[PDB]
Amino acid sequence: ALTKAEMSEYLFDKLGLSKRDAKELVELFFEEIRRALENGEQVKLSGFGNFDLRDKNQRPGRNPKTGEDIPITARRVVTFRPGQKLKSRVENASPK
DNA sequence: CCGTTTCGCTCAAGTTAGTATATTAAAGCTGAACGAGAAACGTAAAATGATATAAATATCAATATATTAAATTAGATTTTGCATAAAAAACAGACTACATAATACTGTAAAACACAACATATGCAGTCACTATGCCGAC
Repeated sequence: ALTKAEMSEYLFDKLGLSKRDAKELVELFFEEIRRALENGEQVKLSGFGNFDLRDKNQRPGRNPKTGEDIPITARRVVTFRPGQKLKSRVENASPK
């Protein structure tokens, strides 16, 4: 699974950047995104998708195991709407 | 109310009162002509907002249980900063050998011009005409 380690190694042998700046950019990359989502700002990444923020209202829930109905408290979760460009590059994919 | 004469003013020509600099040396000011990189603009193309509805898929609480990416070490090793020193090649420090200019000295033709008797065209020496109104005389 693609992770920080692999991403840093990529920019290393690709852009020719030191492992220091590379490992730092990968962190600041996702960091800046979270700082925009926590503030309430939308993240529109062209050719990749969008990170929306929808405020859900308290709706009825329960205990999947037993079956005790427990109301799910309202909260602001983050969503991800994959663009049409990325989708087309994942349509004929194959789990590996 | 008006006119006439004195007085406040400025122009014009004498009679006095006051202060004193030139080159070096090195800048400093400012009108005008000279020479690139980065971002705001803009038309055009690509991705996305627009739009809605029954059916399909994701939304998620509360907890047991197998799975796994990956920071956290912890020991292994290429990688990296830094000289040390000798084999090997560069290159002044010598020197005779060799071909080459500045110079030493003899050998010979000829440039460059005074000196002197003639030869004679040409400029200078001496006099009259060419070319056209003065001066003098009348109108």
